[PDB]
Amino acid sequence: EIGASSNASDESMIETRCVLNSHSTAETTLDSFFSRAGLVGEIDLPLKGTTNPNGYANWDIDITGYAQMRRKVELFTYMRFDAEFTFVACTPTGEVVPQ
Amino acid sequence: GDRVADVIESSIGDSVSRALTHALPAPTGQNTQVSSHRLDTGKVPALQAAEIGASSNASDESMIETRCVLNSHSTAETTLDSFFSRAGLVGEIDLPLKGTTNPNGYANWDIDITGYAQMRRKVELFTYMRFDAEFTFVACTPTGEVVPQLLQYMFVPPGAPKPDSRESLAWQTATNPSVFVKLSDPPAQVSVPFMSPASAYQWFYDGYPTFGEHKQEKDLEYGAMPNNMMGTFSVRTVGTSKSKYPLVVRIYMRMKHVRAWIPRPMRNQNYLFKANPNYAGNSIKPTGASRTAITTL
Amino acid sequence: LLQYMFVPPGAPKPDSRESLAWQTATNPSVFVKLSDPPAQVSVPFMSPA
Amino acid sequence: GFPTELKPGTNQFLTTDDGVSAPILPNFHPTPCIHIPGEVRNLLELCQVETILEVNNVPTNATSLMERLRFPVSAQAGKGELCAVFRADPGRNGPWQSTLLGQLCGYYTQWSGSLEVTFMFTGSFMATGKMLIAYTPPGGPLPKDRATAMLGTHVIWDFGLQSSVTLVIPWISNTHYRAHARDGVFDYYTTGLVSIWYQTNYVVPIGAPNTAYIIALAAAQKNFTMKLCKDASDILQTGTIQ
Amino acid sequence: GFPTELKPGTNQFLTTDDGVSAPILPNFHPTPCIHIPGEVRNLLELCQVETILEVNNVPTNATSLMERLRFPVSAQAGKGELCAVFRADPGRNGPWQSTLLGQLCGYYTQWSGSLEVTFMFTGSFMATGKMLIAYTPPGGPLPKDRATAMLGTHVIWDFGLQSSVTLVIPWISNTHYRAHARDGVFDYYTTGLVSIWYQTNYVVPIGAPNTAYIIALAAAQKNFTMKLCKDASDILQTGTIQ
Amino acid sequence: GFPTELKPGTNQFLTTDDGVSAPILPNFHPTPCIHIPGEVRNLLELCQV
Amino acid sequence: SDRVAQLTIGNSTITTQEAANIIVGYGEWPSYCSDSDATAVDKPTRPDVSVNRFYTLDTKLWEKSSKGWYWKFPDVLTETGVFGQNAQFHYLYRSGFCIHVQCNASKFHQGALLVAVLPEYVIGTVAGGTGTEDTHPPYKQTQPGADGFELQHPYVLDAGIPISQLTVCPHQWINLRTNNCATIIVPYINALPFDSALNHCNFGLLVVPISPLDYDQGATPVIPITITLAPMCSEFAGLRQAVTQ
Amino acid sequence: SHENSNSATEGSTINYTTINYYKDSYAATAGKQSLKQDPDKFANPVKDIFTEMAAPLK
Amino acid sequence: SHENSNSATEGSTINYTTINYYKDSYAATAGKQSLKQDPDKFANPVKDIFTEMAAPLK
Ligand SMILES: Cc1nc(-c2ccc(OCCCCCN3CCN(c4ccnc(N)c4)C3=O)cc2)no1
Ligand SMILES: Cc1nc(-c2ccc(OCCCCCN3CCN(c4ccnc(N)c4)C3=O)cc2)no1
Repeated sequence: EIGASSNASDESMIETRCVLNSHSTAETTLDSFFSRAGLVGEIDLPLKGTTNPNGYANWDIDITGYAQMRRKVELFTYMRFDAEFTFVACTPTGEVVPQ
Repeated sequence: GDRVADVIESSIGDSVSRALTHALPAPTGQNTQVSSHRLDTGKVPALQAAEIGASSNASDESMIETRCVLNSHSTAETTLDSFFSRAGLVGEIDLPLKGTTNPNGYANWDIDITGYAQMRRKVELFTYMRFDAEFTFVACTPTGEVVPQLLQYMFVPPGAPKPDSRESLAWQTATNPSVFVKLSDPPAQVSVPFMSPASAYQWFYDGYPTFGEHKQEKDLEYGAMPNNMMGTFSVRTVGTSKSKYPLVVRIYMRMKHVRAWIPRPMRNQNYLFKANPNYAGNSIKPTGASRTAITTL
Repeated sequence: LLQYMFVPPGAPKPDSRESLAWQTATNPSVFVKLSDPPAQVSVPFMSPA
Repeated sequence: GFPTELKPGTNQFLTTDDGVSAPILPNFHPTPCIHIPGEVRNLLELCQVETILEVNNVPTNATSLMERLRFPVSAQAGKGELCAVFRADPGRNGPWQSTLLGQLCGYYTQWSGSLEVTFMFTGSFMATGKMLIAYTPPGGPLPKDRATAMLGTHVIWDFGLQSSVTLVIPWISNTHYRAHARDGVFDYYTTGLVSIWYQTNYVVPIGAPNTAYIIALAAAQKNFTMKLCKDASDILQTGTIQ
Repeated sequence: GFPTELKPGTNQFLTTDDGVSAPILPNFHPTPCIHIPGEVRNLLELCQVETILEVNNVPTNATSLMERLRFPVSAQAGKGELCAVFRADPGRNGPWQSTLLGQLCGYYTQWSGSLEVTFMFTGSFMATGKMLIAYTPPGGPLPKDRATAMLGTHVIWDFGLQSSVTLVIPWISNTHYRAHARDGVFDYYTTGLVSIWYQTNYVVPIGAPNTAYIIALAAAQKNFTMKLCKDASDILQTGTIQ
Repeated sequence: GFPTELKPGTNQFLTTDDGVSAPILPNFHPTPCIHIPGEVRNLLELCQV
Repeated sequence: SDRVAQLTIGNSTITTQEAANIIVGYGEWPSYCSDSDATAVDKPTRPDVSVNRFYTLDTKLWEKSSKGWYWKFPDVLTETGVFGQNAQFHYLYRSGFCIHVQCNASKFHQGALLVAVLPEYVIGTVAGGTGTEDTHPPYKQTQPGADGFELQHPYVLDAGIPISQLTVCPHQWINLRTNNCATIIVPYINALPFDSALNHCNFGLLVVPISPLDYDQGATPVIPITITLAPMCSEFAGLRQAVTQ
Repeated sequence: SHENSNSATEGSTINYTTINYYKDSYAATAGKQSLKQDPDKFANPVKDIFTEMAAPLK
Repeated sequence: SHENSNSATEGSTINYTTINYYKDSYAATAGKQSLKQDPDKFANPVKDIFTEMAAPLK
């Protein structure tokens, strides 16, 4: 009812042995949990369509459009971070063109 | 209180490995020393007893007359890094235009080195192995031609969603790693740690993974330890539409920072299956060659 | 794309393009393209003598 | 110039490459940082926090979803009979998906350490009873009776002022680490079973209700660890978030 | 930036290039290592281990393949007659392919050092005999009689309690190293011949068998070395391992 | 990464370029050298003959 | 001194007159697990007498047309003694073994065996003979019991590997002119400090005659082969109900 | 390095080691963090703590 | 180098020399191993050793 977690341990409930644990806790940090690139946006510049046919496009900077990366950050409320964007251009077939 | 005596003198609780032997250096072969003739009784190195199961100890000095020879021949190229750290083929992934294997522009490959026997027969000399690695990817059409195409790779660990299509949501790769790369670029190449829960990759597991009444319809899980299935390797042509070009992807493994255990014999019959030491029974070829007469070459 | 493979003495010479001697597990090899520069490697003194 | 020689692994974008990249805004000094309460430096600070466990995950309809939170205990004859069971596998589909522990083991393959499961009794003050909680390690089948689950790790709890008890699920494994489990050959990494039983009965006087409810609370201990980060199975997106 | 100048040997993948490559899993600490018995740091620890030699490699059919392991010795007149022969070439096709030495010289071209061949007698305790083992170095033809093989390195052994003897094949070569041999001009690197003979006879009393069997055991000494690693001829694969 | 800037004289094979090249056989120790009579270190030893 | 030997562990005892020296598999002795290597927290149990003693399995026969045998350890003892009745209760297991083999004969008989210890000796079927037909070995060939199982193709040990190279393992011979027994001691060989005793089977003993038995009429034809063995440094952990398999 | 303290972590009580070439420290690497914890901020934030053995309510 | 001890050989009783740039030591080079042997682990593992000259069985 107090709203605090338990404090019982293996030693005080059963009979244990000595165990010298060397298992690191370094991969549960935030840099080692967040510093992994993911998709945040897409921008189309087609020839003839309806979205952006005139060879330009404006994208409103907003990470909240793909849920693998949104659900990681929405575990927390306030975040203070630098960043490193990366841009991958390609036709729909994956082909690479001199443009 | 340990007041009895059989508890004081007890050998229980011994975390020490009594080792009879102890390693020594040997950067060069042994230098043959000088000898002369001997005509004595008792002393008799030639006569051994092999029932004990130990090798001989007779040498050139104690059987014939030798000279002094200062051997400088190194033993550095017989080590394991100098024997294993040499790349070899471990896999192939096809992404053709229209076929039956993988026509929809994606492919999943189950990470398993045991599919080509030059590299399998080197590791199957040992049983337990602990090694980092260095994969390398070579992409090409069937003609060897090089084409301007973009590609994506994604390491799918265990317990993660395997992609079922080219336009799937598993390709966002927020937490999984990935490698974008083109074919006009050189080969891709990355490093790998020791990823097992255990302390070694055992190429031979004598047992079943699960408990139960082992019926005949569940004998296909003999020789399967999940502490070696290190996951899946996915690949696709980036886009929303199909590609203009067929492709083939070849995967090379290079082992480094190696440690090995348990020498054991070497395969002499052709391999047939994976995770399975089976051999053809009606076609048991000998270990080697043959001749016509023991009294003649 | 091209492949090279040093075949020392006593090793299986390949007899075809789709052969198994090209896995090059223990032999060295050099993948290289023509759009790239020349390939180039170093060699020791390899004789018994 | 200085001779170079481009090796493989060239003109590649590995997402997890901790390297240097160029800036866009030079001499940019950002806003200072005030003290905000609740700074968390590592995720293990959260995996050591109790969150409700859905042992009663039978219902599906949207009106009775709150019934998942608690399971009942009523009055019985006194033969030593079964009430509930569940596995000790956090990363596996089951009760453990309601937790913040079972959702942070989706972003990590392997795990270790000891676990803890705390129960709490929302019955009346004038009620009494005793229960036999057990942990049946791997290999062994599900116990059929109360005199078989007893042979494993077990705890006995009297209803009283202290309205809770802690079962502790120690680390019993051939391996140091455990990748997650499922039906197949990956049941080599199954944790076990929990199996709750009646020791005496649920006794209550005149005037009080005949049925009560128990709430559970799953968490970890201080030797829990995780590694080999990945992406989860639950991708909460159908098409385009617009 | 800093001037560079790309030399040849650029954008090439040499398999045997000990260089640096990028990782995928940062801050990944693997599982610790317990003590496992049987750590082998170098292959010469194995080449110094005796393994059975197939001198009797005449049979082919799958029922009589175990007959390769041992050759007989029976009772004869006493003229000093021939029993068996074989070469001292490990890497060459022959008896030496059964060994772990002759299979580890397939992954290495050149070799050196002295060799050792141990024999063992599986006959009856009440039997007697003597034998003349010989080593005929290169150049010389196969001996026709026992009074010609004698002129080389030879050993004489009496059957008795100690049921074994060691022949030693020393290092006699113009070269420090020897690449493997075969029919052609590469018989410049032939080792020689072994040629076993009768010195007195095979004597045995009433009641015991008239024929016995000898087992052989090939290995190396401490001055063996190998270099210039390669790939073997035996590729144990027809099509696709499925 | 570290900024570079490829100057001319790039992707060229000059035959007389005393530079470094990659090896194929690591930890290869060749055969030792005995004394052979007639070692000649320079050609002027011959032009004086 | 090297011929006569005695082996006293537990309530039991072994003698022998025409023997050879003792072998220690892979050059070291058994041991209990360290607090650093270990991972489980529960306190084991270590009986030290009721389990660490000589058990005798079954007595085979060696004709002239015999081919070989194998036994899987520690499967042989899962229904035998306070050892087996602990290994069913618990889930985790650790042990070593001493292994003693008997075969006697007079001074007119002749033959030779090979007594080897191979870790992780997977069994492989013949693939239907043609090679294409995928099969798998049944349960009574991978855990055959204490009654052992006989080989069909001993030149390849039923796994595509020769017997010519089995001496690189801990091996001994029984040449009936010289000796009459083989004593082998083995530590715990596995990548994991503890592992089950029912599913996993850590190594397999093999007994293959190379030179065949032979004699003359009027002599005793029955030449048995008996297998004796003893656990050592046995630990157990993870208590619960008994599991046959 | 004679660079600027533009990074976001300027003001934290942990130490990093990084690799950089440009003068702006938000272009540096992530690096290694200092390994610390504080579970009593989320698990036992009570005013008057209690002992493991002795029962809380008294 | 202020890197991590992530390599597989962390815990071996031999010494290496390597070349690395990334913070993760499993990306380093193979390098040179320490040259050692122990053939008596596989060739003469007996309990009571014997002398070369003197015969084993006595
Ligand atoms: C040359 C050139 N420069 C660049 C270049 C382009 C863009 C840059 O800003 C990247 C800033 C990332 C902003 C990330 N956040 C913070 C909060 N937040 C949201 C969004 C929507 N809803 C909520 N509730 C929160 C969000 O999305 C920098 C550089 N590329 O080209
Ligand atoms: C970006 C990206 N990352 C990667 C990337 C891809 C894969 C990786 O894992 C490489 C691990 C190599 C595993 C090698 N073993 C060990 C045991 N074993 C088997 C197999 C079958 N049977 C048996 N009996 C044993 C086997 O095969 C790492 C990285 N590439 O793209």
